Amino acid sequence: SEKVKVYLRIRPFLTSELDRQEDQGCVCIENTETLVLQAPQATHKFTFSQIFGPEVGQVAFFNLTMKEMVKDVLKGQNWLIYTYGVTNSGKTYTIQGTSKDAGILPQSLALIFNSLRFSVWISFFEIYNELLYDLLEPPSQTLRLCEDQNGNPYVKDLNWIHVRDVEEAWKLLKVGRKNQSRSHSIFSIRILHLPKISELSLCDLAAGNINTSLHTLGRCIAALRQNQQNRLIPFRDSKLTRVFQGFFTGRGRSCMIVNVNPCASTYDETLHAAKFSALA
Amino acid sequence: REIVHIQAGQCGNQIGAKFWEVISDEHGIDPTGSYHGDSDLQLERINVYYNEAAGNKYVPRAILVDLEPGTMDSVRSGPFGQIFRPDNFVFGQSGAGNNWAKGHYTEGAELVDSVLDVVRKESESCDCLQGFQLTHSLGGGTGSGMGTLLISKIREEYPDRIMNTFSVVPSPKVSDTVVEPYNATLSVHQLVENTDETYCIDNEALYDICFRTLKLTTPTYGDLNHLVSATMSGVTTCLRFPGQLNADLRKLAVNMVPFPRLHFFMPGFAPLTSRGSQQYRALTVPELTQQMFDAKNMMAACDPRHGRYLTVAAVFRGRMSMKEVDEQMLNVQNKNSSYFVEWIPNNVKTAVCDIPPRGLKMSATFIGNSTAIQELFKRISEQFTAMFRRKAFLHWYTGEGMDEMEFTEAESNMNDLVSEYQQYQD
Amino acid sequence: RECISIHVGQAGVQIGNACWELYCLEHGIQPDGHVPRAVFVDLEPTVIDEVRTGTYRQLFHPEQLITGKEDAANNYARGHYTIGKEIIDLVLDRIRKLADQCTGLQGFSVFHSFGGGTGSGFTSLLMERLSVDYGKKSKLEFSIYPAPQVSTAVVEPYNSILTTHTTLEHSDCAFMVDNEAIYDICRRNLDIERPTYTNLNRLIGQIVSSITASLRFDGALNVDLTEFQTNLVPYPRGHFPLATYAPVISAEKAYHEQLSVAEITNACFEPANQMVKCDPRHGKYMACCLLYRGDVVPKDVNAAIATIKTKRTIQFVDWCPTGFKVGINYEPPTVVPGGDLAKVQRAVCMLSNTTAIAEAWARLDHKFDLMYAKRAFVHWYVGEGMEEGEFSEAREDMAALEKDYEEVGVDS
Ligand SMILES: CC(=O)O[C@H]1C(=O)[C@@]2(C)[C@H]([C@H](OC(=O)c3ccccc3)[C@]3(O)C[C@H](OC(=O)[C@H](O)[C@@H](NC(=O)c4ccccc4)c4ccccc4)C(C)=C1C3(C)C)[C@]1(OC(C)=O)CO[C@@H]1C[C@@H]2O
Ligand SMILES: Nc1nc2c(ncn2[C@@H]2O[C@H](COP(=O)(O)OP(=O)(O)OP(=O)(O)O)[C@@H](O)[C@H]2O)c(=O)[nH]1
Ligand SMILES: Nc1nc2c(ncn2[C@@H]2O[C@H](COP(=O)(O)OP(=O)(O)O)[C@@H](O)[C@H]2O)c(=O)[nH]1
Ligand SMILES: Nc1ncnc2c1ncn2[C@@H]1O[C@H](COP(=O)(O)OP(=O)(O)O)[C@@H](O)[C@H]1O
Ligand SMILES: [Mg+2]
Ligand SMILES: [Mg+2]
Repeated sequence: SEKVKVYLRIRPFLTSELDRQEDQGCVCIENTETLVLQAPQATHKFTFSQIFGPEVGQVAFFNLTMKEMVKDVLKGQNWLIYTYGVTNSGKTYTIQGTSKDAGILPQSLALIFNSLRFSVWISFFEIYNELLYDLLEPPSQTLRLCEDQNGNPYVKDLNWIHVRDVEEAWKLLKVGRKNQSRSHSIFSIRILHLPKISELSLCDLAAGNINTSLHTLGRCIAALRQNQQNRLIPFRDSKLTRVFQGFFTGRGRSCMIVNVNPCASTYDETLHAAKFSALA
Repeated sequence: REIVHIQAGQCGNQIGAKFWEVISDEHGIDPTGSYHGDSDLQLERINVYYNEAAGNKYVPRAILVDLEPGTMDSVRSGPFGQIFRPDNFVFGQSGAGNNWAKGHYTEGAELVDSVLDVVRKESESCDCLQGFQLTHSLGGGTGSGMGTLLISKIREEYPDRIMNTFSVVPSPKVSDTVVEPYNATLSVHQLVENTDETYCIDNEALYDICFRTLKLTTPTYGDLNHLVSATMSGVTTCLRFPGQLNADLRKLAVNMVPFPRLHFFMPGFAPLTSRGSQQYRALTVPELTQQMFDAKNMMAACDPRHGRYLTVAAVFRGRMSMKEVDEQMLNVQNKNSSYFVEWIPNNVKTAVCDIPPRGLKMSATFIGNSTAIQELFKRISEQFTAMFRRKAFLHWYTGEGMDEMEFTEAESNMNDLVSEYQQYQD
Repeated sequence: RECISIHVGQAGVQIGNACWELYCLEHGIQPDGHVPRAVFVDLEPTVIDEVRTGTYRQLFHPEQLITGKEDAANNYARGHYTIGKEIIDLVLDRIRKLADQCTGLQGFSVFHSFGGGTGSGFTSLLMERLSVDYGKKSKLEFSIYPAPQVSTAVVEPYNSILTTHTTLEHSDCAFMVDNEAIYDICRRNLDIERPTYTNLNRLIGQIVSSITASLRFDGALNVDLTEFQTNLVPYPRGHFPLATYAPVISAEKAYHEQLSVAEITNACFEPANQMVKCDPRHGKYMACCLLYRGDVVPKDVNAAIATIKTKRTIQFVDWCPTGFKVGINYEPPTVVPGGDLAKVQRAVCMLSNTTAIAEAWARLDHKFDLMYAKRAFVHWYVGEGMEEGEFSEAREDMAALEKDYEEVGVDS
C-alpha cells in the first residue's frame, strides 16, 4: 500500500552552532536511502526512502516535492506532506522558506497555477491545544467540525478562497504564516478539474495534544504497516488523524520529510525525529 | 482533593437525593445540623463534598440541573432536601420533554449558561479541585441530553480534572422509556469522549440484587438508589478517609483506564446480606471476594463471565490484614485465569481503608472493568439501529433541531466502542 | 558519620514511622525528646497527616514534613515530571539544611516504594539531584520491591522499571525488601493470618535498626556506611543486596529464645527467611555482611562462618575468595513492648548481593515488556511530560542489568 515516503533532510550548521562545535556529520551516510547513527556512543540505522546531505539547500529539496505536488492534480485524490524534525532544524525553511530561498510551499502554488477549467481553493489553519484557528483572515475561540452522513469528517467554518493569481495564492497563505510566524500548521488547497478533485496539504509539525498526537501517529503507522505487511486503527482516538483519515485510509500518496541537525548534541533529538518517521 | 457532584435530570436528582442521605450519615451531618459524627475521622476531609459557610451549616457541593420543576421541587421539599443552597438549584421551567435534542439543542442549551456559572463558583472554592462527578440516566431529556452537554463544557474548561460519571443505562429486559435507546446512543457518544470514569448502573440488575441478594419483596426506587449510594460512597468518600493503603480518583483512573477511550466500569458491593436472617457476619475476607467476584451482585446487566477482565479495583474499608487481602485477591486471579486478561500480570489494584461505613465492621467496594460490557452496548446498538431504520421518533429530534448525521456519529462511535472492547477480549 | 533519611511515598512514610518508633524505643527517647534526622515527603496530605496526628506527632518538626496539596497519582511520570518537579525545590532545601546543621555526615538513607507515585517519581528526581550535590557521600536506598505475584498497583512494573533506570547509576547500595516474602515469613516463622502493614513494616524497621542505628553504636567490630558500599558493591552499578534477620520467632507459639550463633547464622541462609522472593535457585554469593548485635562471641562467629564456608551448598562466585564482612555490635536487639517478636539476646542481620536478583528482575522485566507491547496505561505517563523514548531507554537499561547480574556470575 502507499507507505509514507520518508525523506531525510540534514541542514547545514548554523553560524553559532558550527562555532560552538564542529559536530556536523555526526550521522554517517550509507546509500541514498539509509543513514547510520554513530555519535561520539550509540549505533543505529535509519532507513528512509531518500536523504539529502547537510550541504543541500532548500532548492534541491523542494524539487523532489515539486514533481509530487503537480502530479496530485492528475491523481484525483488527496495528498499530504509532513515536515518533522527538531525546532530550528529547517522545518520552516523547508515549508515556507526564506524570502531569497523559497521552500516547498511557494513553489507548489507556482507550479500549480503555472499548469492552470481548473478551480483552486485555499485554506490555511493552525491547531493549538486541539483547537483550530483560521490563519487566512485576521479577525477572530472554537472552530467547528462537520461530518458527512456517511461518517466522513470535514473542517467546517474554514475560510476558503479561490485564487485567480499564482502570487495571490502564496500571498494569501503568507498572511496566515505571518500570524503564526509551537503548534501544527496545515495548508490545504482543493483543485477542481473540469470532476477530478485533488487536495494538497502542506503540514508543518512541531501540551497534551502534542504528545498524544505523536503517539497516536506512531500507533497508526504501526497498526497500518502491520495490516499492509501481513494477515485496529487508532484514528478515532485522535481528531488530528481522524480529519485526515480520507487521505490516509484512502488511496493517496503520503510524503514525509524529516529535517534534523547533524549536530552530535542533537543526536538524542535526531533519533526521536527519525523514529517517528521510520526505522530499520 | 475536593469534588463537585452533578445530578442532571429527574433520575440523577432522585439518585442524588438518596446519595446525599447516605453520605451525610457517613459523615454525621444532619440537614441543617453540623458535624454530629460519632467519630472524629469523618471530619478530617469533609471539605471534599461540603463547604464551610456559616459554621454549623455544612452545605454539600452538588448541583441540581433539570427542566422539570416538579422533580426538583420534590427533592427540596423532602427530608435532606433543605440542605442544598438555593444557588445550587439550576432549574429550567422550559419543556422537560424526554427528548435528547430538546435538552441538548433548544431547552437544554439555554440553561447551560446558568450551569457554567455555578460549576465555576464551586470549582474555585478552596484547596485543590480533583474533578467533577455526574449522575444521570440514558433514558430522559435532561438526563441523557442536558447532563451530557454540561460535562462536555466542563471537560473543556478543566481538561486536567478527572470526570467520574454514574450512568443508569437503559435496562435490557424492560425499557422505562420508548425513545430510551435513542437518547442513550446519543449521550454515550459524547460521554465516551469526555468523562474519564464511568460506572454503569442497570435497572434490571439492580432489581435482581434487591430480589436475590436481598430478601426485599418490594424494591422501590429509593431502595434501588440506596444500593447504588452505598457504592459511590465506597468509591468517592471512602478514599477521603485514612487507611493503611489509601487511593484516590487519580490512583484509581491511572490503574483503571487502559485506553483513552474512557472504558466503562461496573459497581459491585461486598457485604450484601439480608438484615435479620442472613446476618451471619461472615465477612472475614474470602466471603467478600466470593460475593464481589460472582456474576450475580454486579450492578450491570452483563455478567463478568461473558468477558475477560481488564481492570479490577477492590477498595476495602475495615480493619484487616494486607495478607488475608492480597493473598485472596491473587488466588482468584490464579483460579479464574481463563477470564482475567493475558497481557496484564495483575489487573487487581488493591486498596484498603481503615474506617468502615459507620454501622458496618467490614466492607469493600468493587469496581470491575471487564470486556463483558460488550453485552450491554451491543444491545443498545441493536435497539437503536432496529428503530433508527424506520426513523421511529426521529420527528421529535429533528423537530427540536437535529442533524441526520448526529445519529450516524453516535451509532458509529458507540458501535466502534463495542468493537474496541472485543479487540482486547481475544 | 551521621546519616539523614528521606522517606518518600505512601509506603515509605508508613515504613518510616515503624522504623523510627523502634529507633527511639531502643534509645530511650519517648515522644517528647530530641530532634530526629530525617524527612517525610508525599503528594497526599492524609498520608503525612497520619503521623502529624498519630503517635510521635510532636517528635518531628513541620519543616521535615513536606506534602503536596495536589494529587498523588499512581503513576511515575506525574510524580516525576508534572507535580514532583514543583516540590523538589522545597524538599532539596531541607536535605541541604539538615546536612549542614549536622556534623560531618556520611550519606542519606532513602526510603521508597518502587511501584508507587511519589515513591517512584519523586525519589528518581530527588536522588538525581542528590548524587550531584552530594556525590562525595554515601547513597544508600532502601527500596520495597513489588511482590512477584502479590502486586498492588496495576501499573506497578512500569513504576519500578523507570525508577531503577534512573537510580542504577546514581545509587551506591540499594537494599531491597520483598513484600510477598514478608507475608510468608510471618506465616511460617510467626504463624499469624493477621499481619497488617504496621506489622510488616516493624520487621523491616528491625532490620534497618541494625543497619543504621546499631552501626552508629560502638561495638567489638564497628561498621561504617563507607565499609558497606565498598564491601557490598564490586562494581559502580548500584547492586541490590538482600535483607535477612535471624531472630524471627513468635513470642507466643514457638519458644526457642536461646539460639546459639551456629543456629541463628544458619537460619539466614534458608530461602524461608530472606525477606525476598529471590531464592538461591542459582544466585551465587559475591559479598555478604553479617551484622551481629547483642551477646555474641567473636570466636563463635569465626566458626559459624567457617563451617558455612565449607558447606558448598552456599556456592560463592568464582572471583570471590572471602566475601564475609563481620560486624559485631554490643547493643542487643529490641523487641516492641507488644509486638510478636520473641526477643533474643543476639541477632544476625545478614545482607548480601547474590546473582539471585536476576530472577526477580527477570519476572519484573517480563511484566514491563508484556504490558509495554500493547502500550496499556502508557498514555497516563505520556500525557504527563513523557514519551516512548525514556520508556524504551529504560527497557534497554534494565536489559543491561540482566546481563550485568549474569556476567558478574554464572561463569568463572
Ligand atoms: C443492625 C445492623 O447491623 O443493620 C445493618 C444490616 O442489617 C445490613 C443487612 C445492611 C442494611 O442495608 C439494606 O437493607 C439496604 C437497603 C437498600 C439498599 C441497599 C441495602 C441497612 O439498612 C444499612 C446499614 O448500612 C450502614 O449503616 C452503612 O454505613 C451504609 N449506610 C447506608 O447505606 C445508609 C442508609 C440509610 C441512611 C444513610 C446511609 C453505607 C454503605 C457504604 C457506604 C456508605 C454508607 C447497615 C449496616 C444495616 C441496616 C441499617 C439495616 C446491608 O446494606 C449495607 C449497605 O450495609 C444490606 O446487606 C448489608 C448487610 C448489613 O448487615
Ligand atoms: N512493607 C510495606 N510495604 C508497603 C507499605 N505500604 C505500601 N507498601 C507497598 O508499597 C506499594 C504501594 O505503594 P503506594 O502506597 O501505592 O504508593 P506510594 O509509593 O506511597 O506513592 P503514590 O503512588 O504516589 O501514592 C505496594 O507494593 C505495597 O504493597 C507498608 O506500610 N509496608
Ligand atoms: N435507579 C433509578 N433509576 C431511575 C430513577 N428515576 C428514573 N430512573 C430511570 O431513568 C430512566 C428514565 O429517565 P428519566 O430519569 O425520567 O429522564 P429525565 O428525567 O427526562 O432526565 C428509566 O430507565 C428509569 O428506570 C431512580 O430514582 N432510580
Ligand atoms: N538548509 C538550509 N540552508 C540554509 N539555511 C537554513 C537551512 N535550514 C535552516 N536554515 C536557517 O536556519 C534557521 C532555522 O531554520 P528554521 O526552518 O526556522 O528552523 P525550524 O523551522 O526547524 O525551527 C533559519 O534562519 C533558516 O533560514
Ligand atoms: Mg519554524
Ligand atoms: Mg501515597
